[PDB]
Parts: sequence; structure tokens; C-alpha cells
Amino acid sequence: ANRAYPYTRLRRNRRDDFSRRLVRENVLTVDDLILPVFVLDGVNQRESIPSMPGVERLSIDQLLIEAEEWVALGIPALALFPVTPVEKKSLDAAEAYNPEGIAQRATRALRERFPELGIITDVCLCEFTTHGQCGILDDDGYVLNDVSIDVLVRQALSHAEAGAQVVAPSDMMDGRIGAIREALESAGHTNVRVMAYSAKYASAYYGPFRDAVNKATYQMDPANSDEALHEVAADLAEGADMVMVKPGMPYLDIVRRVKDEFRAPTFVYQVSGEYAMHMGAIQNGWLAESVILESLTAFKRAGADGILTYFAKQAAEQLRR
Amino acid sequence: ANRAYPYTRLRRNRRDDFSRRLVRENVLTVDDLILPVFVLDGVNQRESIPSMPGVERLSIDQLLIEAEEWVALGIPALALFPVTPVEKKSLDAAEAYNPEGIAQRATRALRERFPELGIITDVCLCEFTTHGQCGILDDDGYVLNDVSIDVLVRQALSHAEAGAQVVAPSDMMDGRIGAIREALESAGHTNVRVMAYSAKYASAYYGPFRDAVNKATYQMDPANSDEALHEVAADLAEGADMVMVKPGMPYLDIVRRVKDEFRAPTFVYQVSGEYAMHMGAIQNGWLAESVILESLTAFKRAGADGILTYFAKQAAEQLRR
Amino acid sequence: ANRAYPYTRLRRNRRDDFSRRLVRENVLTVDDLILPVFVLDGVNQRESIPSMPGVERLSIDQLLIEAEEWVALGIPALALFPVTPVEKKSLDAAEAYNPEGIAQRATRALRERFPELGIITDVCLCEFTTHGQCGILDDDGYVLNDVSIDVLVRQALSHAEAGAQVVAPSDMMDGRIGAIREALESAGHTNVRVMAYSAKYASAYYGPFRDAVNKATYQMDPANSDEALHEVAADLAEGADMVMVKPGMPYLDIVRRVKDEFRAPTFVYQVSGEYAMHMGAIQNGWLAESVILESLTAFKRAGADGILTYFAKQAAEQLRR
Amino acid sequence: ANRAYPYTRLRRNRRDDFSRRLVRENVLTVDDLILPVFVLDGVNQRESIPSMPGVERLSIDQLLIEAEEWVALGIPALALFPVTPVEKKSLDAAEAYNPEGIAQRATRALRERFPELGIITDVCLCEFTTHGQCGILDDDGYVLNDVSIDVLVRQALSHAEAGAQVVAPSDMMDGRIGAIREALESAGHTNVRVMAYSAKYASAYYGPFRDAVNKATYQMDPANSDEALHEVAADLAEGADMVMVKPGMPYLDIVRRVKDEFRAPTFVYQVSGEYAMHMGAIQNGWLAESVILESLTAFKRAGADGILTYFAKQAAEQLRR
Amino acid sequence: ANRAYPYTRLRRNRRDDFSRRLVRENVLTVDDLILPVFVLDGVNQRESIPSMPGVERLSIDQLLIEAEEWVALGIPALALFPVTPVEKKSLDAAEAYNPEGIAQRATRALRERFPELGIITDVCLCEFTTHGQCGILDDDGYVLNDVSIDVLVRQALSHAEAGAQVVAPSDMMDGRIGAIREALESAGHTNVRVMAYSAKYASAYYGPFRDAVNKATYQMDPANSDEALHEVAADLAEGADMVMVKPGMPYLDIVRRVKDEFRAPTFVYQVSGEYAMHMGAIQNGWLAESVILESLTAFKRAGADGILTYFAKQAAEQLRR
Amino acid sequence: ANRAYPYTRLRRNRRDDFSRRLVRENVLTVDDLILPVFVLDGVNQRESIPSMPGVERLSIDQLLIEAEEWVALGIPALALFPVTPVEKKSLDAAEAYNPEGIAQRATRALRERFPELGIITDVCLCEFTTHGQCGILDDDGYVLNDVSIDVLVRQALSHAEAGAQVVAPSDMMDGRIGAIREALESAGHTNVRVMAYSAKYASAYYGPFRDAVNKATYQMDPANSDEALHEVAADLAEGADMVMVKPGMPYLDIVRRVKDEFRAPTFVYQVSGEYAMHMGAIQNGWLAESVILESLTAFKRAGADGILTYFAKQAAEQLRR
Ligand SMILES: [K+]
Ligand SMILES: [K+]
Ligand SMILES: [K+]
Ligand SMILES: [K+]
Ligand SMILES: [K+]
Ligand SMILES: [K+]
Ligand SMILES: [Mg+2]
Ligand SMILES: [Mg+2]
Ligand SMILES: [Mg+2]
Ligand SMILES: [Mg+2]
Ligand SMILES: [Mg+2]
Ligand SMILES: [Mg+2]
Ligand SMILES: [Zn+2]
Ligand SMILES: [Zn+2]
Ligand SMILES: [Zn+2]
Ligand SMILES: [Zn+2]
Ligand SMILES: [Zn+2]
Ligand SMILES: [Zn+2]
Repeated sequence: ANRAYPYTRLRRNRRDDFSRRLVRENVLTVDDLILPVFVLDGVNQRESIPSMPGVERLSIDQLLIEAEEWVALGIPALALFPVTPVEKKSLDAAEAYNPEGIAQRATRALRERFPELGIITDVCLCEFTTHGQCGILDDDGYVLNDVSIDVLVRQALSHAEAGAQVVAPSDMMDGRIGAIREALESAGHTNVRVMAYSAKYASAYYGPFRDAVNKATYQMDPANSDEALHEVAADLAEGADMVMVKPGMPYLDIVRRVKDEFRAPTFVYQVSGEYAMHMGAIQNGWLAESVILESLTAFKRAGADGILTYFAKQAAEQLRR
Repeated sequence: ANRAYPYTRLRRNRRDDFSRRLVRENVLTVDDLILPVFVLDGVNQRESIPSMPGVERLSIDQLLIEAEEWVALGIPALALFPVTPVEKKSLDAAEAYNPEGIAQRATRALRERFPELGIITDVCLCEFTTHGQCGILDDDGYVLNDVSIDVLVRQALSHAEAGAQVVAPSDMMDGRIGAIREALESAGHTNVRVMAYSAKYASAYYGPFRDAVNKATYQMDPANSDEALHEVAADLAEGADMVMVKPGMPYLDIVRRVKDEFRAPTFVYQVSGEYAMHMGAIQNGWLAESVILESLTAFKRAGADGILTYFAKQAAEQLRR
Repeated sequence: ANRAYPYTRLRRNRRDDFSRRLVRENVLTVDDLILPVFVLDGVNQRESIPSMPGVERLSIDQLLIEAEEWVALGIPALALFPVTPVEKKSLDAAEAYNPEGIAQRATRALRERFPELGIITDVCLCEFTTHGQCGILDDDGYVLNDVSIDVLVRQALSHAEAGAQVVAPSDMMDGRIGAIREALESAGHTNVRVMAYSAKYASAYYGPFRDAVNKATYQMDPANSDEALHEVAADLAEGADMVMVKPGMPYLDIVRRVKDEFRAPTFVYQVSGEYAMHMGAIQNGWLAESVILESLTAFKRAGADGILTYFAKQAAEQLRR
Repeated sequence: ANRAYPYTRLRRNRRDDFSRRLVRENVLTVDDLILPVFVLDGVNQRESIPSMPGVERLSIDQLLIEAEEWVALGIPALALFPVTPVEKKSLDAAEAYNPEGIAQRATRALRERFPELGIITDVCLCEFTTHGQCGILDDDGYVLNDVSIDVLVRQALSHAEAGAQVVAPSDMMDGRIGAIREALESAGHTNVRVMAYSAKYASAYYGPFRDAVNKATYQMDPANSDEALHEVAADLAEGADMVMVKPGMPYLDIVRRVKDEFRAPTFVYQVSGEYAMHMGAIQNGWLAESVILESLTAFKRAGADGILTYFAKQAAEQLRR
Repeated sequence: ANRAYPYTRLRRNRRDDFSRRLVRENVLTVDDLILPVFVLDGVNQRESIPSMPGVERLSIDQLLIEAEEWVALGIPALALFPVTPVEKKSLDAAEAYNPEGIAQRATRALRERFPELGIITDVCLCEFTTHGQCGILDDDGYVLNDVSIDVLVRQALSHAEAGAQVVAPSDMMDGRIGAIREALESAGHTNVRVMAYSAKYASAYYGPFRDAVNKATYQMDPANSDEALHEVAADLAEGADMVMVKPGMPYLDIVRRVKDEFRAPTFVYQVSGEYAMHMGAIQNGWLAESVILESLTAFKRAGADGILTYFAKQAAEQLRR
Repeated sequence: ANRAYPYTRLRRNRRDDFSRRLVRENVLTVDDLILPVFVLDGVNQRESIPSMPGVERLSIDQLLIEAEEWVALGIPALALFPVTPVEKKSLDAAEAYNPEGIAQRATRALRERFPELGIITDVCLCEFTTHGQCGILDDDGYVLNDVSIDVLVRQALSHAEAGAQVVAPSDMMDGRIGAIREALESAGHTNVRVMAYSAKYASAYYGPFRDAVNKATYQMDPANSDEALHEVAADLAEGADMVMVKPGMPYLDIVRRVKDEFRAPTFVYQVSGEYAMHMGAIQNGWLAESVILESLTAFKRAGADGILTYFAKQAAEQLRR
């Protein structure tokens, strides 16, 4: 309000650590972190991912072991991403709802072993189709909206039955949130949260995910911002408990507008390519390790309530010290 | 959007600790706490304050002893309140700017031993006038505005000279922020912060401070909210680095409006009477100790960047667990 | 608008009582007060509450006597809180809807004796369950949402049948307002108001209520503010005539945001622990009695239309003089 | 939110007096009333005003008699309007600043007898010029702006010297607020309030004031609303402590906009013609007496902090019941 | 934007008629006027109304004659108010929907004679009940909401059948707009407009209407402003084509807020008592005739699209000249 | 609110002329029109402008003849554009401030014959420089800002001296409004209005003006909208009484934003090319004459207070019917 130099010098609050601490507008805590993890079939399996240095795909027995540390660090939740054996992929994506699928078995195992740990399952067909699209194809190769929802609903129900506290539809079909919510309510899964991937973009930043585990007709055009508000509005009306933006850093303006417009629990995914970029630069000595906390603090400043990040264990370790 | 039961059940996020953690909107940290402390003239002395159970007036040697632990707990700053010997009070309030006054001695001692600890001095005449009004009286007993500013300016300079990083005018004279800022700038105290008590009310909640250590013509009417915004706007234009509301909990609506309107560093004082009423109830077994963190979290939720609170040590200890 | 010292001196309107009166932004009146009262079974019963000095639990005959003064003072309404005999508590909470329960008998007695006095009954199961939770438990000890609503509906209907003009659901089940409204409308209770406890927090300030008469899965996290707006929006859509924030003082920022966002009749509960805090401090001589009116004026300034307060009789007496 | 019949029936809160009381948004109190009064030159004289039934011009002795009752009723302030003897009018308006003029004598007399009663003097030349324009005329009959300010400044100082707490420039010269403020500050009248007639319209509702006691080049076009906001902004920047709209009821939309835009102390004048049309209709039996309180409540609802009204005594009497 | 004297002198645009005309923000035209008219049974009947000087009650033959002038003046619409013979009043208000009632006969006669003239009929039971309440009473003397709607629906249909282009429900029952709209749509009266009396206050300004032709449980409390927005929102959702505030001048702040919030066609009624007030003062010589156009211009400035005014013929005459 | 078909049918208000009239949001009146006119040096001369069919350059005697009818039609003001004889142009533009230049002679002649008619002179050098740029060129052919202001100031004073009520700087030099205002104030031309061409674009729509009578370094880029708000803010702060956008129809969005942002008197120029394209199409039989009123109504709807238009006579004639 009519602030002018030299009466106002914004450097004064910057002069000392104590005053920078008092005026600091945002903080990252371990309550903000969600750890995504790639889950293998089998026993005693651990696979390094070349394009995501430091991240490993884990069979369920190994996941249970590593989760001991994650829980001890106070990380609130995991987001599970199964790595489907290629032979179990099909046109109808039926493995998506197999009670003995990787995601379902992993969920039951973690829910028994660590009852307070949040498990967020991935509701999508892309790791179950032979073609790798997020839904079922018609005879022109188009991803059918409503037919795909029918399969996503079965999948979500199977995750709820396995004990997941949160299902996270990452498919970008229109209307899927309401369809899934209706099915959960009808089946008695009253308190299963739905974390909608509301504004999920058709992005180049997904590169490394493929190595861990057309799209422009469902995923959003990177150019568009207003459209993300309409996407989130629909998902909230349809019953989502949380809404998500993906990717993350390249979309912090979207996080900001979404938080400002709806004042709802807003989440963001720091995707594989964001992780890879940062880690490559750190390893090369081009960026200091402090960039990890800075990247995560950005999400908080931009309005996120929680962050899906492959840095979650390291960040949690740094935060505790 | 159009969120409606049962598609929207706001209890889902409440169902488990992990989700409550993920969606929690505010957190209290040690970086938010400012510890006020009453300082005595002598050596190896403490006094218990009857109307503030658990709070002690401390001689400077005892202040340095207790500050070692405050610093270890990570408390960023102290607010010093001298307890002036009655023999040093006067109509002209000259003790306010004595280079060997309690505040100035305490400041030099703390700046030397704990160089990173913030020291916020109190710029006001009420502890230095025989009558205890915050400024100089005319012959009808009205508190003169501009004559009082002249004394306040000298006092503020004396604090800067003693090494205080922040001076906090608590007097509610009109225009004093700008006068003090000009004086600091002209004397080369470029980086001395001014924490304005901007919206300071004429309140019954100050009961116990008089024990620890006319008003309606300068302090604000408890009925008034819009007026607080005009007070803060003036102080920001006059060069304040931070602005404060006092009292605190009884005025959380004012905190909220002030933060929302100006988005400037906004502080709040949980005053003596607020401390006493909480502590009295805790000691009677009427409220759990958890009320302390609840009361301080309220300030964060209401938009405060920092909190002057007699519970700062107790809070810092609890937060360290 | 470009107001600057010394052209603008905000002390001028403060200089005299007459001008402070002319610019005073808010006023407390007896039209703003609701008196909560604890009601005992039996005849000629009066019980002091150690943790709420000055408040008595009253059998219905004694309540009728005391209500003579309350009505003569112009207090518009009472909020009734029965003290259920321990032997009448059960798993199914059936006493909640007993036409011969304390609340129902008290309502009929007051409606006959004082036809213009508002009676606000408490719709909740916590004073009727053996376990003291606000709803019915499942086999995991979780408070079931929709099953509890069924009982709350019967309770609300029983209160309407007893002649209550207002029912006030304090249970924090999702969707209960709409369920209760639907039931009242279907039964012909067209003009029975519903005063929703919309943003009711899981708070330490409830201590003394227990002596007068888990929760984090239904009552709100003190940290959360945006969430309160979503709570109130739902209750207004579901048909509430009034909406309430509880507790009070520690949540004045919430009152302010709720009034600003919805422009609906907004109420606030100055809870047992707030009363106890203030009264303890007054009795100890730490705060002047004037703090009572200041506390209540705060609620008006923050945007409340009415206040549930155990100070209502004393405040009404002070206001009349 | 999405409030819809029959879930929402806005008549429920209307059903009973107690609920209408609880939700009532505004109230009129005595603290809102300013009583205008026409003051004569002589001794033991009153005159009935034909076009304002029930209002009397009062000599100063009679003014002191009536003020005893105004003070007893708790009316905070009077607005004095002298009735200048024709022989004292002139082209230079010099009687405006005569230390023994009616206004100045009346002010001294009231300040001495009733020290707590606010006195608001009228700063304008229209009762002092032979032609009755509010400023000094040039040779073409245009009302000169800055030449008129010089006289207005002298008049305002004379009022301050006589002890008025508030001076109220009613002239609608550009820039006069700042000129008067500067003069007051430079003369040491630090605390004299300036109540600007900010949005004063060229209105037919002034009919009866001329009986009681060119204009379109200074007073505002009744058609214009946005222009009123610019007028008020200038007066606030120039140092006004209060701002006023005149006339009143015919301009309630302007009151509302002005309060909403500036959130400053906002006053309204229910002018002679508004009084006369109400009083005439009441006397003819065409409107009930209750219309008086209704008209004044309108001002409060529209956002006025205070009301200059010829009904102030009658209102205060009714409010005291 | 930083406008300051003397760079900005707001008197410059006021200096000459031409510039005042160029900047004039609002204009009144005959397209804004609706003429209310009281209609008698019988032939060759004309009755002066003592409390509304210049207004006559007219039998239908006389109405047709006078309407010649009104149409020639360009007045767009009449609002018809029948004066029901006392013997035709009843408990069931059945005369309200008599195809041979005054309003119905008058409507058919005017629709035939002047096909382009708008006819707005009055949907309410108060001129048809023996008791004069706007709806049907229950055995406690309360105006039943939904039972009254059933009769209002029959009335509205009868007006549509008679050829009215607009029906204007003035009853203040909850939900009546949607009920009437549903009935009109079901019956094929697709283009019959509904002009809701949305915010109709329980006012003293209605005095003279009674002579031309309890309420607090349906009509609004004069104190309330926010409530008017909720009233209008419901009426727009329920299908109103126009919304109305009544009374007029004493509620211009309400007109302003309603226009600003909803941007819908907004109408205002300058009621009998407003007409009487002004006319009495004009006749007495207390106000100039120019007050008529000023009063009407106020409504435009406040945001009204049209005005129901007993001044419509005189205003139209003045506008044309 | 939630307006939905078929409860809401927006065609109902469209059904009849009377209702379209009642809800019509904007109207054009004669008071909105400013007539631009090209003025020749000689006597008893007119010239037809090839690129503006129907518009004539007029010698001053012929201007006085045509103005009699313009005044009779009620047109409030003319904007004069001299057509400078080539022999009077120069690098220093000195003819701009000649007391016997065309503009000055025309102004004196019109002020004398038609004292109530507004005269708006054109403050710019483009009709006075040999090269036709709006300011003075440096040796590289850049239009110098502040050197050009000095000439513009002299020109503006010459217009004031000739009696113009309004001067309208059309030059788009930075800072010229304030410079001209200061000069007018210092010379005693207190009431001379300054109509700033604030947002004047570098447009192809000026084609025909050059026939009638580099630019991208001063006139605005057609692509830019936010920049127009900054231009207007500066001009208002510098003391403009009115602000203008030019061209007009191609910039109606700018009109709307400017009115909405500043709520100041906002004017628009329908330039030569807009006139020519409309008139050409009307003459070819491609558009009806009704397009003229439609184009001018657009300006009103977009928020203009007044319109400079070559159709002003034709419009005024049509509006008089
Ligand atoms: K902090
Ligand atoms: K979190
Ligand atoms: K007041
Ligand atoms: K109230
Ligand atoms: K105009
Ligand atoms: K109209
Ligand atoms: Mg979507
Ligand atoms: Mg201040
Ligand atoms: Mg709820
Ligand atoms: Mg002004
Ligand atoms: Mg309604
Ligand atoms: Mg410019
Ligand atoms: Zn997918
Ligand atoms: Zn002090
Ligand atoms: Zn409960
Ligand atoms: Zn005057
Ligand atoms: Zn009626
Ligand atoms: Zn030019």
C-alpha cells in the first residue's frame, strides 16, 4: 500500500536468518509427501531403472521391506504402479480387475503389514492393454469413453475390495469420477477416497515412466489453462475427494489457479521425467542436492497440498535432519 | 463445484490419519514463534508474576541463561519488555532513550552472546512515564501525538545503536512509523526492521501486563474492523517491514482481513490475559495442555506469519517431539 | 484512498466518546444472545458445575422458574442440553427419540409456559450412547454415517413433535441436514428451523462440557479453514436456515469467512472451555468483568448474527443497564 | 449455496419474533443520530418553520434548554445551522468568520454547558452571502472555487477556535477539504474532525431549507453515481475523517456504494424535504408514525454510520422504549 | 486513479449544460414506466382517493377511455389492481380465479382494445380474502404456504387465459414462482412472463393502498439486505422473467445490490405512500414539481429497468415535452 | 441464479415490443453525440470529401450556418478539425498556436453565436507540420516527445484564450495531459476541460482522414489491450476530465474495459474509415440505414458516455422522430 523505497526496503527482512524464518510464506513437511513405487511380480526381484537413477522396481516382498523405512520416516502414503507381465496384457484389459493382479496383491499385503499407511492405487487400463492406451479401442483405434469407464469401475471396485483407502483414476475419460463414485457408494465402499487426475496433460515429461513399467484425444493440450478449471470443476461435482495436476513443475501455474479457484485438496505429480532431469543434473555436478527441496517447496508455494514424488524418501530424510 | 452428498462425503478425508495429514491446510512450526520476556534491573533475580502463572521476570544474567535453551529450541526471536524501576520514571519519559537503560543493556548482552537470535525492542513510553500512558501528557491529561513521537524516535534510535534488529512501536500514535523510519534511515540504520503494532485495541485482555511490568483516545475500539485496515495501510506506506494485531485470539478475524487485504508479513500478539486465562484453566484441570498448540495453530490458520506468545518455550518443546 | 498522516490522523475520531460512538462499526444487543442450559431429570434439582463457575444444571421445574428472568431480560432463545441418566444410555441411542426423554419433556414444558421463547434442541446421539460418540458404531468402532442419520432423523422428529421451533444437529455426519429437512417436510413440520453445526471442530476447548453433561473422523481438524466453506455450502444446499461455527473465539476467522462467502444467518458457540477460561480469570482478578462484553462484541465484529453463550444472562443484564 | 424450495423456505426464520430477532441484519441505535438545529440571533425566541412541521428555529438560550433533553436521550451530536440576520449578509461573506457570529456563540455556549456533546458546525458561505450561493461570485455570477475556499478556511478556523469538535464543509468546492485540513493542522487544531459533504446533489429535496434558514455548477447531477465515488476518494485523500451523502433516502444506492468502496465512516443527511414529506403524510393520517424508524433503519441497512435527521429526538424517544 | 486537486477539479464537467449532458450517467425514458391502476366493478365509476391526490379508481369503461391517453404517451404497460366488492371476499379466496372477476374482465377488455399495451396482473389473495392476508389461514391464523400456492396457481392461470402477457405474484409465499411457472408451462402458456415480487418488505409505506382498494411471517424485515439476494436468487432459479423490489425509494440500496449481483431485469415499485408523500409536499408548495423526475431518475441510477409508479402519466407528459 | 430451460425461456421478454422496451439495457440519446467538422480557411466555400461521402469541409461562415441546425437538433458539442493551407505548415508547427489560425477563429465565432454549444478543439501538430507527424521531428526523423509537448501546450493555451470549453490532445505524446493541465491552471483557465485521446491506436481505419484534412512509435499497437488501461490511468492521474478511445467500433472491447476499470467519463471516436465503410455500404444498397443507430447503440452498450461521429446529424434527426 504505497510502499516506496527507501521507506520500504525489501532487503530488511532478508538481512538475517531469523527474520527470513519469521516471514517465510511456505514450508515443506513429510505430511506433504506421497511416494510412487513400481511393483513387480515374483519374489526377490529388484530392478534398477536406467532413466531414473536411484529408483528401483520392487517385487512385493521387497516392497514390504523397503516400506519399513518409509513408514519410519513418516511418509503418509504410497502410490502403487504395477508392472504388468507382457503376457497378461489383452484387448479387454481384464487383468486390471483381477483380484490376484499385482496391484491387488500388493495392496492386501501392505494394508495388513502397515495399517496406518495410505495406499493409493492407479485406476487406468494402460498397463493392461496390449496397445498401451488408457482405455478400450474401437475399430478406428479411438479410445472409447464409456466402454472404458465400465472396465475402470470394475478395477476401482477390485482395489477397494483389496483394502485401498484411495483409488486414483489417471485415465482421463470424461465422467469417470462420477461413475466410479456411484459404484463405490452402491457397493458400500463409503469412505474410499477418489483422487482424480483432473488436469493430466499430454506431455513429453513422461518419457522415463515407460522404462519403469492417440493420447491427444484424452489427455490435455499443454497450451491450455482455462480448460483445466473446467476439468477440475466436473471432478469435484462428480465426487472427487482430492484433485491432481500432472505433470508438476511444468504446470505450477495450473496448480496455482486450481487451488485459488476451488479451495479443495489439490495434489501434483512430479513425474518420471522431472525426477530424471533433476537427478541427471545432480549426478553430473550441475545442480546441488538442495535443488530437491527447492523443487518440492515450489509445489507448496504454488498451492499443492501434497506431492507425488520419487524424491519422497530422500526428501523425508533431509527434512528429519 | 456442485459438491453434493453422497457423491461428496467430507468425512472420507477425515477417515484416516494419513489423509488428514495430506489435506491439513496449516501447520505451526518453531519458525513462527516470538518469545516475549520481562526484564529486571538487577543481578541473579527472578520474580514470579501472580497473574501469569509460570512466567518470570528475569534479570539480564538470568535472561542469558534461559536464552541458551530458547536458542537451542530454535526460537527465532525475543521481544524484550523492561520493568523500569519506579525511581527512573518521569513526565518526560527520558529513561526510554537512556543508553544504559534495561532494554538497551539487555539488547547489547544478547546480540553479543547469541548473534543469530532476533531481538525485538519495545518502542513506547508507558514503562517510562510516571502515569503509565504510552505518550507524553499535556496539561489536561491528553496524550499528545507529535510530542510523543519525538521521544519515541530517540528511544528507537537508542535501540538501533544497542544493536536491535527490530524495533516495535507499541504506542498507537498517529504517524510514528514514518517518523521512526525516517530517523533510522537518516542515521544509517538501513536494515533495522520496524514491526508496527498497527491494529492495537483498547482491550480488557491486557489485565495481567500491568502486574507484569486515556487509552481509548489512541488504542482502537474493539467494535471496529474496517478501521484496522486503514491503520495497517498507513503503517505499510510509512515503511513498516511487519505489521501486528494485538490482542490476538479475540481478534482472529482482524488477522484474517489484514493478511487477505495486504499480503504483507503479519504478526499477532497473544497477550498476557490470553495466556493467563489458558494457563489458569489448564492448571485447574479444566482444559488439556493440547489447547496451547490449538490456540497457536488458530493464529496460523487466520493468516499470521508469526506469533508473540508467552507459551513459546512450551510450544517449541512440544513441536520438537 | 491515499490517506496519509498528518492529513489523516486516525486518532481524531477516537478523541471523544461522541465521535467513537458515531463511528462504532458493531453493536451487541440482547437480540443476539442464545442461552445454553443443562437440564436434569427429576424435581427440585440444581447442580453447580465446578469447571463452569456460575452455571447450574437444572431440573425442568427449576428451569421454568429461571426462564422467567431470562424472558424478562429479552433473551430470544434457549438451547437445551439434556443430562441423560447413565442407565438410559445404550448402543442404539433410543433414548434420543423417547417422547418422554428430558429434552422432549423440557421442550413441551417451555413451549406451553413461554410461547414466544425460542427453543433450540440438540440433535445428536452422544448424550445417549454408552460410548459417547455422536453416532452409532460399527464392529471396528467407527461412527457409521448413514445408520446414525436414521436415528438423528427420529430424534429431530421427536423434537418437532414436542414443539421445538429449531432443531440443531451437532453430530457432524455428512448429509444429515438434508435427511432431517426431508423428514421434517414429509411430516408436515414445514416451519421447524434447522440450525446446522456446519463447521464444528475437534477441539480441546470442550473440556468442561463433559462435566456439565474417534472424533477426528467426523469433527474438523483445527488447522483447516477452506474446508469449513465446503461444509457450510453443503448445509445451505441441504436446507439449513442457520449455520453455526463451534468453538467460537478460537475460530473467529472462520466466522468471518463464512459470513463473507455466503451472506447467510451465521451463528457461533462460545463453548464451555471459553466460558471457563474467562470466568476463572475474572474470579482471580486477572481480567475485569468488561471482558465479557468484549468477548461477545468480537463475535458480532467477526460477522455472527447470534451467539450461544453461557454468559447470556449476565450480558443481557449489563446491556439493559 | 444451491438453496432451493422446499428444502429452503425463507419464511421459516420469519415464522416467530424470536427468530426474526436472531437473524435481523441491522439495527438503529441512539449512537447513530445527529440532530440538525436552526439557530436564531436573539433571546427567548422560537420560530415555527411552515415547510417543516414540528421543527423550530431556536435562540441560543432556547437551544441550551432543549439540548438538556437531547443529551439525556443520549444523542451524540448536533449539527448547527445559523439563521443569519439579513443585515449581516454581504458579497464577501465576512460574517462567516465573525467570532461573535451565531454559530460561534452557539458553539461556545454548548461546549461549556455540555462538554461531552458533539458540535458539528457548517462550513459554507450560503447563509452569509447576499445572493445565497455557497461561494463568492465573480462578475458573471459564477461561483469562484479557490477564492471561496479562502473564506471557507477562515470560517472553519473560527469554528475550531470556538471549540467545535467537527467542522462540516457543505459547499462542494473542489479541493476545500485539503485546504481546510492544512489550515487546521498549521494552527494546531490537530483533533478537529472534518466531516466532508462529499456527494452533495443538486436536488429538489432541499425545498424547505431555504424557508428554514448556479447550483448545478457545483452540486452533483442526480443522474450520477460513479462520480460520487470519485468525490469521496478525493475527500478521503485530502484528510476527511468522515464523508457524507446528501440528500439521503433518494440516494441510498450512493450510500451503499460509498460504504462498500471505501469502508470509511459514512454519514447521510435526511434533508428538510425528506422530513417535510414524511411529517406531512403522518399528520394527514396517510402514513403511520412507524415510518420514521423504518426510514432511519434504511440508512443503517444501506451502510450509513450516522444520520443527520430532524427526527432525531422523536427517534431517540422511541428507541428508549 | 491518483486523481488529485487541482489537476482534477470535478467542477469542470459541471461548468456548462453541454458537458453535464455528455457525462450524465443515467436517463429516464417512457420505456421505463409502468402505470398501476385501481379498477372498480360497474359502469361509469370514478373515485378520488383522498390519500393519493390525483389518482382515481376507475370502472373498466373509464379505464379504456383513460388508456387512450396512456398509450398515446407511449407508456409500455399497466399493472392492474382490482377493487373487490366486499361481498365477494371469502375464506377460500375463490373470486381470485373467477373468469368474470374484475381483473380478468379488465384484462380481456384492454387486450382487445390495445393489443400492444402490456398488461401485468396481480397474483395474490389479499384482495379476495375476508381477512386481507395474502394467503389462506390455518386454524392458528397463520398464512399457509403451500395451500395458498394452489390458489395462486389457479389465479395466475385465469389471468393467462384472459390474455395477460405478465402475471406478477405479490404474495411472498415461498416457492410460488416455480409452482406458477410449472403450471403455465403445463397449460401451454409458454410466453406468459412472471414478474416476481422478490424482495417485498413489511412496510409502513403501504398506508394509502388500503384506501385505494401477520405480514411479518411472509413479507421481509426492513432491516435485512443480504436476505433479499437469497430471495431473488430463488425466484430466478424458479423461472421468473423479471424481479421486483417493493417498496422503492426507501430500498434503493436493495435495487442496487440486486442489479449488481444478478444482472437480470430488475423492477421497483414506488408505492402508494411514496406517491402520497411526494404529492402532499408538492401541493403544499414544499417541493417543486421537478422532484417527480428526480425520484424516478433515482430508480434508474440505482439499477432499475422499470418502475411501477402512480406518477407515470405526468412523468410521460414531462418527458415528451 | 440456476436459470434453466424451460422454467427460464429468454424469449418471453422478447415476445412483445412492450417487454423488449421494459428490459432494454441501453439507449442512445442526442446528449451522447459529438459532431466532428473539418473547417476551411476561406469564405462561402465547401468541399466534398471523396473518401467520406456526405461529409463536407466548411468555411467558417458555412459552419455557422450548419451549426444553427445542429444546435436546434440538440447536439451538445462539436469537435473542430482545421484544414491548414499548405503555405502555413512548417517544421516548428507554429501555426498551431496562431491566434488567428482557423481553429481559433472558428472557436471565437461559434462561442459568440452559440454560447451554450460545446467546442472541443484538437490539440496536435499533425495539421501544422510539413511532414504530418503529430509532433516535432529530430534529425533522424523520430517524433520528439517533450519538445512536442512544449508546442502542444502553447496550442492548448491559444484555444483556451479563444474560448474553447474543451481541448482534446490527439497527439499520443507521453505526459502531455499533465503538462497541458499545469499550463491551463497556471494561466487561470480553471474550467477548461481536457479530453485526452488516451488509447489511440496505429490503425488502418484512419485512411480517409488524410484526404479530409513513424506512427507506431507513439500510437498504440492494435494487438494490445492491457496497455490501454495503463494509458488511461496515467491520463486520469495527470488531470484529464474525459478519456477517449480511437478508433471506435474495432476497439469496443477497449471501451468496455476502460469504463469498467476506471468508471470515468469515457468517449469513443467512430473515425473516418468507420464512417466511410458504413456510408459506402448504405449507398451501394448493401446495408440498411438502420445500421447507423445500431453502430452508435453499440458504443453505449460497450460503456461510452459520448461518441464523436460523422453521423451525428443523421442520428440526431432519427432520434428526434
Ligand atoms: K514463519
Ligand atoms: K499436507
Ligand atoms: K453509530
Ligand atoms: K440479532
Ligand atoms: K450522455
Ligand atoms: K426500459
Ligand atoms: Mg475430466
Ligand atoms: Mg496508526
Ligand atoms: Mg457437514
Ligand atoms: Mg469534492
Ligand atoms: Mg421468495
Ligand atoms: Mg499516454
Ligand atoms: Zn493410463
Ligand atoms: Zn505503551
Ligand atoms: Zn454429539
Ligand atoms: Zn451552502
Ligand atoms: Zn397480497
Ligand atoms: Zn495528430
